[PDB]
Amino acid sequence: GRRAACGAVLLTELLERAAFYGITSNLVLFLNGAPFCWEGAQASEALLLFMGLTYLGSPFGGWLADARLGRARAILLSLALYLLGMLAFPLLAAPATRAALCGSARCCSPATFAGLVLVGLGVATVKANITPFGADQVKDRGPEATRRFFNWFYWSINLGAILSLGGIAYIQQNVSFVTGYAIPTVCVGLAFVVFLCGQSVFITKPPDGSAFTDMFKILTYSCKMSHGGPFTEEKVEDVKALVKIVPVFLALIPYWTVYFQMQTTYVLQSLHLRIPEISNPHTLPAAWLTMFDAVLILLLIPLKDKLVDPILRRHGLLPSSLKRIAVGMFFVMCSAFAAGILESKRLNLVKEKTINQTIGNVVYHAADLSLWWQVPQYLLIGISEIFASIAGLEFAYSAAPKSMQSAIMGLFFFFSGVGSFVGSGLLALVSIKAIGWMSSGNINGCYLNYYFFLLAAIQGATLLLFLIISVKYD
Amino acid sequence: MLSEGYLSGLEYWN
Ligand SMILES: *[C@@H]1O[C@H](CO)[C@@H](O)[C@H](O)[C@H]1NC(C)=O
Repeated sequence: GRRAACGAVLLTELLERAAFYGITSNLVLFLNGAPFCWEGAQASEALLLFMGLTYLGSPFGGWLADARLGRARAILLSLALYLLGMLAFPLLAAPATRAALCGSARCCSPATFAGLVLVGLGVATVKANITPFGADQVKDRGPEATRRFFNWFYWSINLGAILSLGGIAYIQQNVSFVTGYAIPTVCVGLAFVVFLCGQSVFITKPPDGSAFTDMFKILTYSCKMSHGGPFTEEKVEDVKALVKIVPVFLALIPYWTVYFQMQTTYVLQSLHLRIPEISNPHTLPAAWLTMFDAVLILLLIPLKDKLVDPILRRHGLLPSSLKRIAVGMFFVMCSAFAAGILESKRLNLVKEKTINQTIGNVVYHAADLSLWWQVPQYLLIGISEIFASIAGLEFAYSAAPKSMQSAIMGLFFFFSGVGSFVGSGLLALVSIKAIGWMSSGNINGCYLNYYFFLLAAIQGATLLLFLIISVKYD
Repeated sequence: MLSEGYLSGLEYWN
């Protein structure tokens, strides 16, 4: 009956996530190549801006879907734009057609910026709109049907990301870039075809109107006021609740900065470490580290929720949401410290010994030290993620009315994107000639350890301020 | 982020 509609949503989400993670994983290696004479800092900033845009356009995508247009039509248009970007990327990667784009230190900046902008907007709208759509397609049956559907959605997202980070990343790093970038385009084309042909069997609703319009109208009109202006008391109470919720995300911003460093600068460091070779010369993909962290997250969340939580509740001593957020930020602190220590050790070691390794088309003068010592940073990032990202939304939901979902998620994604933008801005600020931290794709002449220590220090200041505020709050 | 798969249906105890 409804399996023709739920399956289409599941498949579309799987293909979309596979394409997105295929693009994001090997973008730093792609830009730091032959067609583009981009440095490490510039490529890291570009990928950080791309991720920040993808996560910051989500509230605007939701407002576009709800206030006007529609939900299904918004997903369709976003998939069209995202496929346009997925056609822009391989046409640029192929040597033959790159001449038509940019034949005559950013060789093809306009094309690689237009493609990134279009992909970011499409991904933002699809990510903001697909989950309410999937919930709507099954909400009629009952809570248990929605629970089963969202178990399937959880697994679909995980397998999409894992299959991407394994296969597409391996192909892009070792086999070629044209095929490894056409595969996500084929995935997006299949997703678009599935959604277009599956549109007739979908259950759609007219545009209702998100709470963002009421938020902005109240803010422009304006403790606020009750039953004095046109707005009702319930809307004012909801806006006050959201204002009370915002500071948690405002404090979580540096957390998301350090998190989104995961596959921007940690990947660069991994490229500049000694990556093992797994074939007679196919090196290990640099995205397999974040794939391993994702596998750890999948293996641990059921483990956590089924072992730690039940006995913790039975024996007491359970921590509140804010304590879990603080623990997550402390683990982020430790991850940044570990990254700084590793980078300092690598920079001290490379002063005399360096081995030339090739990863794709470009040759990296890596150090002797092995890649596997970077595992603690990724493990700490994953543990901090499970401790903090979930607890933040749990607290926000516990402090918001039950009628305001998809607005908590919108603000959460918006502040995550703001954190990514802040990280990119900090990298650019330390990239100036006044400081000269990264004013030397080789980062051996740069100072990445100082940048990692700065991230750790700002995270520490934020954590101490958060704890001092939370003592009074609790 | 890698946790958004779990965060998508958090209210349903995903
Ligand atoms: C690294 O590559 C450069 C350019 O090919 C070369 O001059 C240098 O000898 C290489 N170093 C090592 C250690 O292979």
